[PDB]
Amino acid sequence: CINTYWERSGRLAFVNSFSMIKFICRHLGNNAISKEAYSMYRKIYGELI
Amino acid sequence: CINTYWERSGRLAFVNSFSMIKFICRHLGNNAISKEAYSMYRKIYGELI
Repeated sequence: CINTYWERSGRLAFVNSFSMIKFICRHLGNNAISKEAYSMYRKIYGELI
Repeated sequence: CINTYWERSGRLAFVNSFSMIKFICRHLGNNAISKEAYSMYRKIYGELI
């Protein structure tokens, strides 16, 4: 889901709820997801901290 | 490990221990490790000195 929504359109997904954000930060981090989107996902949690 | 972590993300590994920094600076200065990530270790050692 995230990979396609990021490649086709210049946006990141699942910004709707906090639990999905915490998990996508946590369990994800494999090569499978693009790092360009992934650092943008991490920065949200960093700002919350 | 260092080549994979630098290419997976624009960050360098083994930054924790000074011994590992001295090893990455001493050996591994040939083409085996990526040039850009090695320049960081050179800059760290140079700043220390």
